[PDB]
Amino acid sequence: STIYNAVDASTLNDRCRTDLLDTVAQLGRHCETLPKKAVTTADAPLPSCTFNTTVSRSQKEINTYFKDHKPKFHGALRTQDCFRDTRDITQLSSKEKDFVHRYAEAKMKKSIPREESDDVAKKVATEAYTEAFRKFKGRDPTEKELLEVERLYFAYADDGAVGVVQKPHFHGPHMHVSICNRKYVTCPNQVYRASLPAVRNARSRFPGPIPVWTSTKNLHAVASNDTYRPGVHNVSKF
Amino acid sequence: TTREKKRLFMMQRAERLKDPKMRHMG
Amino acid sequence: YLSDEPITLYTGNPETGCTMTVHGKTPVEPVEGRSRFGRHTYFTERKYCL
Amino acid sequence: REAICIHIGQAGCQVGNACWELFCLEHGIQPDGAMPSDKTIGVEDDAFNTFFSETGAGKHVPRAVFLDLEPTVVDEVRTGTYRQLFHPEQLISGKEDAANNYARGHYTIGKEIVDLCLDRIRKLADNCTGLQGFLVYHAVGGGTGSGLGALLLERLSVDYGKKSKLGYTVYPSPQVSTAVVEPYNSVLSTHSLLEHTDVAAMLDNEAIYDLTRRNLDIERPTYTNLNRLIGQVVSSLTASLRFDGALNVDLTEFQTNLVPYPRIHFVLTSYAPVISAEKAYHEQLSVSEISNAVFEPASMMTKCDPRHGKYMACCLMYRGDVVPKDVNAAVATIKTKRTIQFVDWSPTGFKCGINYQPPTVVPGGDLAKVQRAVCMIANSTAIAEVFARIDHKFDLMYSKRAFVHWYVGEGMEEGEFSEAREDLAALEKDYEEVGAESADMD
Amino acid sequence: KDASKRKDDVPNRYDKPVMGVKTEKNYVVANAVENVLALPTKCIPTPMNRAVDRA
Amino acid sequence: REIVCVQAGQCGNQIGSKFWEVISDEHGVDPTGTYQGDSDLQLERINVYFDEATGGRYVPRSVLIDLEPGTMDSVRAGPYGQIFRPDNFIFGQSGAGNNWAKGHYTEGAELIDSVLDVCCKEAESCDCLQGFQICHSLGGGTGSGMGTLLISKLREQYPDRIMMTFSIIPSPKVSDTVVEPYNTTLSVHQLVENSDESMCIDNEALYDICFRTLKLTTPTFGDLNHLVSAVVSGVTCCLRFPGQLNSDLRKLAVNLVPFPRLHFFMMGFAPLTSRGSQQYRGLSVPELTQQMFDAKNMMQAADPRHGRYLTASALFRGRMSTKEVDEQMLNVQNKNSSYFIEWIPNNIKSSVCDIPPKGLKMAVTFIGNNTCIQEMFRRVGEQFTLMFRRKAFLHWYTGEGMDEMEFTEAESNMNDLVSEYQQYQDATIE
Amino acid sequence: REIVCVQAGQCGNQIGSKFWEVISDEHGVDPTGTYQGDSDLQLERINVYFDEATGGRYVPRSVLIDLEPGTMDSVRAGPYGQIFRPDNFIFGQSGAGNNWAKGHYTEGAELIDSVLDVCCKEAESCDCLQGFQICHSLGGGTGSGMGTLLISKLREQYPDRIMMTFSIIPSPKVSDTVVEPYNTTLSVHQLVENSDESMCIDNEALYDICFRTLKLTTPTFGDLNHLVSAVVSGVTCCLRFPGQLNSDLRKLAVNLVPFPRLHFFMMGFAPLTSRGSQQYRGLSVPELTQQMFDAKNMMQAADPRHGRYLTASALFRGRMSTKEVDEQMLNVQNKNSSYFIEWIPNNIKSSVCDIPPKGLKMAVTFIGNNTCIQEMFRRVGEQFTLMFRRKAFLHWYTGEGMDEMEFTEAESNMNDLVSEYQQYQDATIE
Ligand SMILES: Nc1nc2c(ncn2[C@@H]2O[C@H](COP(=O)(O)OP(=O)(O)OP(=O)(O)O)[C@@H](O)[C@H]2O)c(=O)[nH]1
Ligand SMILES: Nc1nc2c(ncn2[C@@H]2O[C@H](COP(=O)(O)OP(=O)(O)O)[C@@H](O)[C@H]2O)c(=O)[nH]1
Ligand SMILES: Nc1nc2c(ncn2[C@@H]2O[C@H](COP(=O)(O)OP(=O)(O)O)[C@@H](O)[C@H]2O)c(=O)[nH]1
Ligand SMILES: [Mg+2]
Repeated sequence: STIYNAVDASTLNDRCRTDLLDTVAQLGRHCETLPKKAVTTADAPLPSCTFNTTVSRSQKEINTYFKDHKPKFHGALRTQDCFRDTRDITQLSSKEKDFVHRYAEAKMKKSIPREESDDVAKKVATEAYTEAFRKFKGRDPTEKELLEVERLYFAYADDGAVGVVQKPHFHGPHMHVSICNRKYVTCPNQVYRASLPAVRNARSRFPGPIPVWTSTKNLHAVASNDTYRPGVHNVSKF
Repeated sequence: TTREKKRLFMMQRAERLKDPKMRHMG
Repeated sequence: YLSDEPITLYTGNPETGCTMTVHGKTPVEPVEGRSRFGRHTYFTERKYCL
Repeated sequence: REAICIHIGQAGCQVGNACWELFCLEHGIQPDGAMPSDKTIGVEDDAFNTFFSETGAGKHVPRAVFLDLEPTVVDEVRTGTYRQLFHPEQLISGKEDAANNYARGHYTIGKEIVDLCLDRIRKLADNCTGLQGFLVYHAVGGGTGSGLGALLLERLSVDYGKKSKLGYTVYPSPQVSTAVVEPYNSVLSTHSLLEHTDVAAMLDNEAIYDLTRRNLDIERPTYTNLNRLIGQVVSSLTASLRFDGALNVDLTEFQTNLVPYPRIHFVLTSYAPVISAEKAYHEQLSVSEISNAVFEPASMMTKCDPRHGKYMACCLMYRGDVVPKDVNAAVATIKTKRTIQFVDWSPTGFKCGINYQPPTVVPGGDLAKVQRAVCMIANSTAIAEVFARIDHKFDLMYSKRAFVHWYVGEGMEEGEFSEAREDLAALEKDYEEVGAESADMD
Repeated sequence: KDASKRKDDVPNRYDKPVMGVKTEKNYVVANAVENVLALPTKCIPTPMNRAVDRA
Repeated sequence: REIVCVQAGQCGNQIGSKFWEVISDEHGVDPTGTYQGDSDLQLERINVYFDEATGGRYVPRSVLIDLEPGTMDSVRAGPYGQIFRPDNFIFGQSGAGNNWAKGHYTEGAELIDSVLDVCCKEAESCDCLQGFQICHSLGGGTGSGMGTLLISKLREQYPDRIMMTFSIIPSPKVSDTVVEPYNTTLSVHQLVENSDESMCIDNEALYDICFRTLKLTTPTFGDLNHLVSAVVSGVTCCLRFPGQLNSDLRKLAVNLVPFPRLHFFMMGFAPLTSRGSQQYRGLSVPELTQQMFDAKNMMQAADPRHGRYLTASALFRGRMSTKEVDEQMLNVQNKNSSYFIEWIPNNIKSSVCDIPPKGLKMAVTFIGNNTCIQEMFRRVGEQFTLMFRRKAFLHWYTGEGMDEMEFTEAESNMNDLVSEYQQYQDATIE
Repeated sequence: REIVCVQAGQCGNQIGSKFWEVISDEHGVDPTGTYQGDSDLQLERINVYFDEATGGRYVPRSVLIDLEPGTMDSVRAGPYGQIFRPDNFIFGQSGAGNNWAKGHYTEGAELIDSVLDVCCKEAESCDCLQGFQICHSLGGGTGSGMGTLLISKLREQYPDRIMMTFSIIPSPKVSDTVVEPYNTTLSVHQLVENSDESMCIDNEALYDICFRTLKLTTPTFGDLNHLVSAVVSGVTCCLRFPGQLNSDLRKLAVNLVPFPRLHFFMMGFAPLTSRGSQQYRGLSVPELTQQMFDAKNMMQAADPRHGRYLTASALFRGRMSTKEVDEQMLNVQNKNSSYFIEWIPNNIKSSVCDIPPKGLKMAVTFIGNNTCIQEMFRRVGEQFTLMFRRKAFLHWYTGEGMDEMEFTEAESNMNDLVSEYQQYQDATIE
């Protein structure tokens, strides 16, 4: 029985019937809007012996809705940073670039000038580092001592000062332990953007001592340890 | 009786398969 | 000489009973004529299980 | 937790008889394949599993195939004492021999027999759950051993891939000889052994004859003595899988510690307390004395002198009553000697293993009974000298094409001689180059 | 005829990798400057916002 | 408040046999039907699953249906088989042939009227009727076709009650039959329209439960059916015994389903541990809750870690403090907060019942509504698309009479179900 | 304040077996797990290392991991092996092959999720968690690779707790394996970033302890692991018994580590003396103080006479006066001023605990932070440079997949650690 018949045969008043039917219609429309997978269709050049038949076989046959509310709270804590926004995780870190440059210099047995960049974050960090160095020692830092800017992670304080994060935290969820235990998705000690790491499927292996895993190409084929390891490459975000 | 014979056969099968070695290569 | 078990540190002294306790040993079959140093793997590999 | 043995031709089957005699007597399987066990589930061992599987009737059967082109030796196995031990399918025999021709084995005759062997090996590998390598026994001097051994190693290397293949090989002795055409077959064999083996142990009968005359008191030795020595060595190397010990050594640890570069895989083997009963009365057998013994060239089972080269790695297997502190003191004393030299790029030259099971005594044997033993396998540049004597004999015969018409008529291009001889020249140069001290900026 | 090549050739005695890489720095001064610029952190829970402060 | 159970096909009949063993044990009913129990608490709700016939005996309100009588003779031969009313066994004379169209259209319509007559006779006898409970496999032939036919007819006749199904669906890894994707797709199409709440079980997940958690040496289908019978009998426990915070199937549905298509749930049961290990760890509410959310203890191949929980429910059995239940469920909600849908402020319902399952002092059953169920349907749809593009076996179904348009409709409906789950699974920072 | 133990590889599992023997003896726990002690002081802190299982039993909060099960059957077969929870044994099938890359990348990633699941199971059960304690060798294969992998994961998940390692490093004199330098170099690179405090032991130093001090005729690896288990159980004694001046792992770290990379420490345990000599000398605070600083009693090959002490700590167990402790530490500090780094005005922390180990009147454990540890790493780097210049065994690691640049990273990081220690050694006030 369809929903329309049940609604028309029910004991509700007219207004509730209209509200229920409109809700169902809006849900259907929003379902239509969504990204989807295309419905499969049979191929055109399909061979013979698929439309043919057999005498015995022939004898056998009988023939908008979801409004968005983002409430804001006065005096909420800052949860973003410019230095954090500039960096990305898929690329090489600054320390890795420094090692690559040092490796090239050692291989070529001569000093190689470093590339000059017009990033404002580098300029701000260098100014803060020069001020700190001048406070600690009367001299200004040299070019060799200014290479320390690449090896450090920088951030803004709440009042606008520039500092260095001594001990960065994991960009995924982690623990801060006190009189009580708590999970923080984001914390000011993090250097990169917060993200949820991918995990391996728990039911990847066969239910037994035999060495059978699920294939990396599709969701149904199987594989074993012949010439490759299928258990190490089953990590996925979803 | 059919029920008695079926129960007896099932019981003897359970007695046989209790040993893993016999289940494997008896 | 073909059947006697040689006297070892790991078998201990047979005529006094002293035996040092060392790592690397496994449970022993009590059948006659079998070496006590044969490997035992029932705890970690339940044979013929499925 | 298991290894499969492949025996090829006459030497390989005869050495197999001694090996399986020893492994049966050491584990306790009777000649008909029976072994009593415990009646309560959970109180039982597994050490046999490396070499035997049991049937549902309780017979034991071994993880081996015997391959030959002539019937006589396999029929001798079929009619002997161990008739009931082997499965009859495992004993495979052809109609006629490869007549000392590598070409006949490789192209004409082994090509017919090879698919049955591969089907049997597949049937074995399906009845395993932790296979960790193949052991192969053959001689490179004869026709079927060289040709079919090479063809089978090539096919195994394609089908099984990464699985390890360790060979024990009887190479042609430097002046004792049995057939005229030995150099051609050994040269053509070594190319395949070069490509398709992970570690290769080299043996010469002349060294084991010298060892049985000098250390043992045997005036008239025969092949059964040599085969019993080989069986003892193999039992020592595989004991680490089968019995409790202080420092175990898995077969992958051998390859990791012993092989510096992927072509440099030919190793020397020696065994320490080879001694007669009379000597046992007058000789102490401490750890350091047998460790000193394993370094004498009189102890080696291949006719090469390691003082003419440099060691790259040594693997020392101790079984019996040994304490790690005594092994350490012995190795430090060896390291102190100036007649023992390691390449300067290999400072930490040694691998040790310690197993509690002492070596077994065989009823007809000639070795004394001893409470402890040590066995060594080592990689050294001196082996390059061993190949040169075979290559000189090849050049002597090939200068006049002395026998080549047999090989060309039976299906082989003349070009294969020059290719193989150039490959052995390059292998000699590799062992010369790897062994050269230090370097320079210019 | 088999013509496969499974094992790579051995290296020359003169072929050497890049090695002995060292960074040069004054660790005392660098550590002092890093300690000067360090930002404070706390493991206690952040003060919670009241329900009335909603916009 | 009376439940009527329906068991269809071989898998359904076997699970039903194990379920009625467990239920007869909990209420102390002898296999002759005589009450032999030892507390009044057993009698006061016996009506929920048993009807009373005269002079003591009780008979269970269940209909047995199958297309070939082999299973019925097996259940009659089982240890509790005598309890069942003879008139309640309905069977045909030829098998489903593993074909959905055969099970649904030709042999289905011949028998279905006698099944509806028996179900109506059983329903109208209750003083107040609670929902129906149905066990069947989706990969089979008579299970899928006649189960979904009967579900549609009962939903037409009793639209105000609850319709609940437990369903087993074919593994991609451990299948018994080649034509499984067609039968699965058509059955999921029928269920998403017809069902009120549907639970899905993979035999692979029960095997992994048995092998990893229970360390069984030689498992059999009886063990698998015991795990299923344990969860099914646990869900109804608050219906039929006293407790500090009562719960009901309708109350579960109201708290679990945010929108009417999103009614497919995961199941788990916490106190599972091998006889050798049990001496090393005592049972406690933190331990049950931790196992309860551990994916090792969940009965489907899809993993929760790839999705997010919209809602969940936990039913506790045993004598325990309410403070520990409340604070544990709060702690689990706080500690795994990224896996919970953020536009619902608290996702978990709790319930507490005084009377545990026999031989355990305490137990909990877990019902979870998680978007990772989309991975199972996608996998079945993939195998269908491989088979359908090539017309791999369609002539059987077309010879029975099916339009290919039925196949395209069922594919489209499942694809829309997958899309609806997929939008809610992933975060949207904007 | 609960500690979680991790035992990795053959060396780690054996040392762990001896440690849990020592701890079970000190708290009077029978090998069946039953409490049989004779004072409430034993019972009142049993929670620190044991969890309580039902009806009497106690279970030890430890995870055992290894790549080949050979060791696990041996530990289960040992005299105390039964106490361990069966589910806490994690093992693979194929060996580490003495290869760091294999242990880290191929079988490491296969097992690591199950070890993290067990570690999380153990950590989340504590009411308040103190640091982790890990025993492993750096020269091995699964010990080095999986130990440093697990350390990295636990350091990601618990960055505010303490991370403690006990580590065995290859002797320059008596190696058991050829490829020791690679595994050691890569592991020290991982440790210097990840660890908060790391203790290093040379087997050569334990042999010299046994032969010269204890005059043992036939020492075995059990004796070396007994010495290590003694110090390990000694460091935590003030956590779990009363005393006149309490101390804690965090308080040790705060007083010992001036800068976060300088966290590598020397170990000693004082009351060691042969059975023939024992009739000749009574225990007293001067005797313990003289032995604790004697280089004969220190568990590393580097000797203090080539370096300087930045900081040191002494924990005393027994009923003794505080005046003698204070005056001994003052006299040694005033009399020995050249062996102490001069820009710190007082280098020694003392602590006093009331409860000695059973059958000893008094004991002290000594932890020292001395720059002479740089000599060990330089020596390991020498053996590495000898092997690496010639690419001696590199194809195994490259076949697993490593880029040669990893080796240059590990060399650079070890060289920087040696440079930082050398620079702080030669610093001056000016
Ligand atoms: N040590 C040892 N050497 C043997 C043994 N049998 C044969 N040899 C040696 O191996 C070489 C002969 O190789 P064979 O095994 O006879 O050659 P084949 O495999 O039979 O090849 P075909 O003659 O073509 O059948 C000679 O150098 C023999 O001295 C043996 O039992 N022990
Ligand atoms: N868990 C469980 N699965 C079963 C049982 N019997 C059959 N199956 C599974 O169900 C599928 C076969 O479906 P089936 O019940 O035969 O369909 P039917 O012929 O319509 O009843 C296969 O995957 C079987 O493994 C059972 O008793 N328990
Ligand atoms: N002190 C001590 N050292 C050990 C013990 N067992 C092994 N070793 C040493 O550790 C090194 C071998 O490492 P191993 O533990 O086997 O590495 P793994 O294979 O990764 O577990 C060698 O130097 C051994 O001497 C032990 O019980 N105590
Ligand atoms: Mg022959």
